Amino acid sequence: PRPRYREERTLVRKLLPRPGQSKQEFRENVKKLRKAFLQFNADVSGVCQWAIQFRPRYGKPAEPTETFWKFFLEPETSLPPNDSRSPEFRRLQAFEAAAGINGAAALDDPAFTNELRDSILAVASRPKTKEAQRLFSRLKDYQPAHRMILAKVAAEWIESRYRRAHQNWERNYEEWKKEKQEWEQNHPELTPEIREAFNQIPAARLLQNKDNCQYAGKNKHSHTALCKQYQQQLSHDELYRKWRREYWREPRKPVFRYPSVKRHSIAKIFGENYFQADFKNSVVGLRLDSMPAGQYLEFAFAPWPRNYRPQPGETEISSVHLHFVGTRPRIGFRFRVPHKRSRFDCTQEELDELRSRTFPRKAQDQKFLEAARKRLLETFPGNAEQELRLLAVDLGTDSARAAFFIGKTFQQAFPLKIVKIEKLYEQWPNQKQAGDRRDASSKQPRPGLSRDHVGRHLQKMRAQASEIAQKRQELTGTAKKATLQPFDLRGLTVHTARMIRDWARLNARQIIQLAEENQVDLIVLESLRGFRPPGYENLDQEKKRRVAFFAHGRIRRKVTEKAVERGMRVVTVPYLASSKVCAECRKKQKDNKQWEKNKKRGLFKCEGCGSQAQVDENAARVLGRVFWGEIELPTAIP
RNA sequence: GGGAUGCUUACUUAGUCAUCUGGUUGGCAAACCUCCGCGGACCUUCGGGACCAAUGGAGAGGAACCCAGCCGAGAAGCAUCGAGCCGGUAUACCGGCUCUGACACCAACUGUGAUAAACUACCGCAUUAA
RNA sequence: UUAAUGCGGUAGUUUAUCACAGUU
Ligand SMILES: [Zn+2]
Repeated sequence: PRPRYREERTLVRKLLPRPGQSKQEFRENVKKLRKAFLQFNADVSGVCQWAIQFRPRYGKPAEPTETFWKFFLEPETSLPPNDSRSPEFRRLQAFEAAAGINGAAALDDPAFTNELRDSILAVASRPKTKEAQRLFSRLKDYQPAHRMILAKVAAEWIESRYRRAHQNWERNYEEWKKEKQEWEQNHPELTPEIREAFNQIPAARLLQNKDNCQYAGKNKHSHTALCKQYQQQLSHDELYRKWRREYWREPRKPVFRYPSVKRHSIAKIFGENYFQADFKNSVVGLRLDSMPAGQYLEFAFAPWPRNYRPQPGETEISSVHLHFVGTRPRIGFRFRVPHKRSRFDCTQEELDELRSRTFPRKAQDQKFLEAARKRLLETFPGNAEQELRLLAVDLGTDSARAAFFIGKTFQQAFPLKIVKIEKLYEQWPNQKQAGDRRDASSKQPRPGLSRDHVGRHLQKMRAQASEIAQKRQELTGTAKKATLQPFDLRGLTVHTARMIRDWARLNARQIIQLAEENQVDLIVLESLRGFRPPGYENLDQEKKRRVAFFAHGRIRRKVTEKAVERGMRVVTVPYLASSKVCAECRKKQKDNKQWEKNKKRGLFKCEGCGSQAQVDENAARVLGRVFWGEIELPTAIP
């Protein structure tokens, strides 16, 4: 439903000092950005301080100021579709009129309804937070264009974080009310009122509570507070079994959070007449709001990528999205890009709705498959049973192949060059030996993005981070007051943070060109959690090193954006085995160990069918058959 | 890597990899930072939890942070020798072309809810000395 | 009660995990 699949794939680059301006004035120019950058973030933070009190109450009579909150956050549904200036323009005047920053008081607009006109007046007859009072006077010193940007981004901060969450909580609280009210009469066997008694007096807690204090030995040897409560309840497990599941706790009500430089400083939108771009000489016209006439300050940057698919000349920039990571002011060039039409009558958004709200629970996983499988069939122009080209991404460790399926027939499976060396290979050069459930040992740093290589940078930070933590406690710390701060190390972290993030891009890109020679209609994905990452085994007491994961969840979102761009379609199915299941037969191998030994070499052996293919072929051919009715989810969770 | 090499620098060395964020020295300016709060501000197990915050005050370490410097690395404005391709000239000369690793150049940022794992902090039990 | 640990629980500090939704 939402237009999530827009004209994105924005280009961003790092800010570079011009070779011939200065070495200190360049820092003075960044500090010129900094003094304003901190100001706007402080300005928007104070705006939402005075607006959060306009929220709906949901259990109290509707205040006359509630309907202004609805309009100011969601004007598009409350306004006629023929708005003259802008939907954000209407919220600006309403916000201005509600506050004291309206010098003309122009709330008498034809597009403003009666429910909105009186609400704005009722809002002004309320005291402010004494923080916006000095802010509102300060906001009067900006150009209306600045207040145009400032007000609209201030609302968007409140829109999704609070209002949608608060309204979702209303549905959640109604759902919890309906659940708890029915549960009072539907579970009267041992909890008509005793469920409240247990409240007066959590895997470990559940085991101890559902016991007669006999489990306290397990809690102590292998959580004794819950065992004592269970023992006191008897003076037991019969009532604890239902009291815990009652979900007596109040639903998490929306606690508003405020804009900050540390965690989320919004990319300031340098819209029309506020940005410039030059890539023949990579210098950007970065202008602050302080200049009234639009004095674009010239700062060098990294030129346009040579092998980036949409060239600079085919597209026009719309606004610079600049932020502040560390100290370097990175910018973002938002533009448009032409997508490609898909060979279906449906869209990915329809499939998203099915997984999100129609089939959210893990127990409702199988019903999703048949619902999703038949959803595509009528939308297929030709015959999906004979023409639906399919590749199944597996995302292996050393090798990865996508099985090519059209009409349930397997043609061939070929791998990707997803490994980082000075020259790209197909696998890491490891041929030492093979073993079993006896032992394992290997100590050699593979040069690239390997599991051993990513852990190498982690060890170096241990020397630095421990010294930082130790010395910080000596200069002023002189021991439970604090542990450490996020700013101790950023340089090596972002190098490693982008390192894995670029590794995901390597998988993201390689599959895209892998699926372009064959017009693959549908691609399926898995959902794996992980068992044990061997990267960290000795490091401890840090906040800078566990960024060397594989980012399985992020990879699904690169391909989602690229698929609609190239007219491709991707889908994610719940966690089946997909690796302990044979491609041909539905044997459901339960050894779980001899597969892993074969997985090291990239091949496998089947217990039931005897196929001697590769695991990549095995995983991909299964996932392809999961789309068909031949293979389904094991549904062996209970 | 397929050429090697040098001159020039308010350049980069904070896309990754290529044994590799190369190592190292200072910091007056300045930034960073540590304690604070004119104040709010949501929820609350009413104990507290989390965040914003003055065109705001300080103070300090150069452990970090950030500013700056040194060596080297790599990018280029240009130059030297050599080869490939090619023609006019004659068996040779002249001239142009590419001459320099791979990858990716952010679907990105962000919040909330869970999983296993990690140390700090504190308590207690089982096992070790008085 | 002082010293060498292990295992639980709790919070300080995480990260990814899975899921959803915004600026774009
Ligand atoms: Zn089988």
